[PDB]
Amino acid sequence: VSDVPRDIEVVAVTPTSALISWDAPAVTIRYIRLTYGETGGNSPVQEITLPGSKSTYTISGLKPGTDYTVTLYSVTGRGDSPASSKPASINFRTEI
Amino acid sequence: VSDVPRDIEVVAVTPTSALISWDAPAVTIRYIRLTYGETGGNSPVQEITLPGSKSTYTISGLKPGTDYTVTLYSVTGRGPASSKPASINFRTEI
Repeated sequence: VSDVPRDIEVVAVTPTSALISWDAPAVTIRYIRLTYGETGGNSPVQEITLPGSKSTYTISGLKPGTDYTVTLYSVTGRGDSPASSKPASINFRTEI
Repeated sequence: VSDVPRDIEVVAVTPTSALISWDAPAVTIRYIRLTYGETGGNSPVQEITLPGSKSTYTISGLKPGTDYTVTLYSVTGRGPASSKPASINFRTEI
């Protein structure tokens, strides 16, 4: 059960960015769906689809001293409505 | 579920410490059990029990440029019941 990206980690952080990392699950994935936004912020979450082979991503264009939630989904299916894993997320704050 | 600590966060990190934060669950709890250790490792894993009302904790005495895992779970009741754990991984600065 559950083959979401594994060990999501906040590797490093700056006032405007964050290096996030993870290990791909056991099942083959077509791509990683990554979303992020201010924690508890009633504003549109930024989403980014990455090559399933990626194990890192640097989020940029963020506000300093801000709390953000990053969420990853493994997309294993094909089509415009592909099969997806349950969500996996972590929170962090950018430097001031 | 409703007993699990909310939005566990790595607020700030240094070469040997990390400020961890989270929101208290909506339900009444007695303690917060926080365990941390090097991610994937044979190094000892230390556990601390915190008052259920504490919402932050600073882990110190860590090694620079190292991957650590922190798991949190709440304890409710007398003598008790535990929530499923929640965790996050971070790396200390180099």
